[PDB]
Amino acid sequence: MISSLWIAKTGLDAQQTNMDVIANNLANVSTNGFKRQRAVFEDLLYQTIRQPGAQSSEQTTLPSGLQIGTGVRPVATERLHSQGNLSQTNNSKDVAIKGQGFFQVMLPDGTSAYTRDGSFQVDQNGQLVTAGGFQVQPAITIPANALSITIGRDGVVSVTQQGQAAPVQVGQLNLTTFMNDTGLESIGENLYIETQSSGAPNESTPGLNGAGLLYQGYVETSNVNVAEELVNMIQVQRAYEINSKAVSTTDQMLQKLTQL
Amino acid sequence: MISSLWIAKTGLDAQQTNMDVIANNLANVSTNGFKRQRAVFEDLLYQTIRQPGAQSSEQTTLPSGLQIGTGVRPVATERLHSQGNLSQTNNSKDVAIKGQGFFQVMLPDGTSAYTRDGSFQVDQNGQLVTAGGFQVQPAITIPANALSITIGRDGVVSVTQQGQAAPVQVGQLNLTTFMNDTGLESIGENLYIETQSSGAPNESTPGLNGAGLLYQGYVETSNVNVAEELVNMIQVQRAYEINSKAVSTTDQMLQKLTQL
Amino acid sequence: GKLTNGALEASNVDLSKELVNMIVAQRNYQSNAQTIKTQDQILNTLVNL
Amino acid sequence: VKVAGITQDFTDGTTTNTGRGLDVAISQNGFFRLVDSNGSVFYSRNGQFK
Amino acid sequence: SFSQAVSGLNAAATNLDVIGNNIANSATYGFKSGTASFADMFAGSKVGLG
Repeated sequence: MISSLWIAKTGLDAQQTNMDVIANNLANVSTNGFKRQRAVFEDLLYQTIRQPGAQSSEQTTLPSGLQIGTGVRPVATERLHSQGNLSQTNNSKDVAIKGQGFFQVMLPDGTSAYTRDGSFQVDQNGQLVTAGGFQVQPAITIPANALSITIGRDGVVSVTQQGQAAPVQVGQLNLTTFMNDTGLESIGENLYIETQSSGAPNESTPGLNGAGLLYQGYVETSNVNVAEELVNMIQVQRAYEINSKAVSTTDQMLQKLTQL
Repeated sequence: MISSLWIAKTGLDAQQTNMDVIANNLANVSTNGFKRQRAVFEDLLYQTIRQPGAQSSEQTTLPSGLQIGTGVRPVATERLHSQGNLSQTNNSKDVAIKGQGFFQVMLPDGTSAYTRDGSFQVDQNGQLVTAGGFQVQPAITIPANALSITIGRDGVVSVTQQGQAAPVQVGQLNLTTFMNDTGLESIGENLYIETQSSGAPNESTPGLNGAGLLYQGYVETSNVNVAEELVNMIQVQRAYEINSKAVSTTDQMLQKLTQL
Repeated sequence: GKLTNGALEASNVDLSKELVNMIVAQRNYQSNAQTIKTQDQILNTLVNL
Repeated sequence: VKVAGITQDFTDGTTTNTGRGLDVAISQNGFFRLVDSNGSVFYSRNGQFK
Repeated sequence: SFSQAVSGLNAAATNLDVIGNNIANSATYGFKSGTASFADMFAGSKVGLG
């Protein structure tokens, strides 16, 4: 019931959220196309007993007033849309993009989400779907009796057939670029939904208008730096212990107050 | 509230500064032309309860009065301008200085800074600049169609033109010296500037007035002895813990006193 | 430069320098980690008190 | 300590007589000029040609 | 930071497999020698990726 107690509670909550985001980053270190998050903290309002620069006299004004903080709160957890390392998998339908852009995916309920993890497959109808049953937006269909699937530098997916001696242009695979990539609202299963903070998507072919380039047989690993999370955990643990010490000091002070 | 507590607090602060300079030395152990730091402390004032040598009686004097110290303060933190080991990079645009002296650099604002690390590059316009876009004060300009750049022990520089098989001179690299090398004001990006503590800079051709020579293809490593940092760190940790123990003892005495 | 047909250029990367640089880098990294550990230990000792 | 940028050492490498006909090497400074599909212009030194 | 080392291991293994295939396919009359070709990669800047 004292101000210091609420301040220390806010500090403990901030440290707990920081530890939560660190643990979440460490958990999915080996999730393809994952982007790490970092939390930014902001202080609360200030109680002013004496206003700074107040007209304390006819001529003299206080250089600095009396202001007491009220704690700290987390304001946002921003994603770091950097470029992850590319790996080799030597699979026909594993595509990794370099640069910027997102594959579009048709959700079952009729809306559309966006994904960065390129690891596709084929369903029983030949549609080029993602891992999870969701199908891509341009709806590329792979015919049966196909021998090989080739994806060029740009998004022209072609299929080599047994009795044609020449690949047949099955379809085009574009991608959409947002101008507020950090603003996308993420949901489960490596999908992002367009929101107000993120701009309107504008689909374009890869390699043009700032879009990325497609590579077949590659996968983009998460951009999680393991060697820094240990140091962050040490720092977070120390801060949490310090704030707990502050709470204990306040409690002992109050107890000595009420023992008389 | 207790003089012992303040004295122990000053001791803790001094040990913290010592540990900080140790960490700073170890962090840039691979920085070229870096000079390690060393902190020097001194005792604070003394409260004289009984003046030493006081006239105790008509003919008797106190051999030594009662004096109480009040802590320790870090009087200074100075560079140790030794000569770092010379490496072998076999590059044509990095010069190591043997002896004393600094290269002069024109800062963007208009003043003059001094550097010890020689590892030069060429800007888009042909000027010889240090890593960071700062050009050399005498304004050495490398012409185009340059086959090789040669720098002798003296500051003379030559460039082998494509034809005429005759090298030409395009400038000279003089070195500046100071009366007090430890008084230079260090700033970021591995630079120094002149202050009142150091003397007025004097220019000199290499090999004259005690100025060092120039070696092309070599670079100067930091004079940080990693062997001594470990033992200094152990000593720092021990002293810090001992001062913390002193603070704990004083707090125990106060807590016991307040229980009356 | 003067063209030379029927030849290719190497990578001008020397293994001998790279291995010793790797050893030195590992030692420096370990020293910095030791400094981190020491600072954390003194902070913990202060916390307990 | 702040990293002040990496740099690439442009010392000439050791030329090896691979053979073939569609392969060239440069003994001094110089870059082959290539173009992309977008029209952008790049510069390289790899001799492999086909 | 294992990605670069893993890529280097894969490249070296591919080169060794090519060499082994070439040496094994000797005395095969209608056979042409093979040769591997590598290429550096750079996603952003200031750091390589294998």
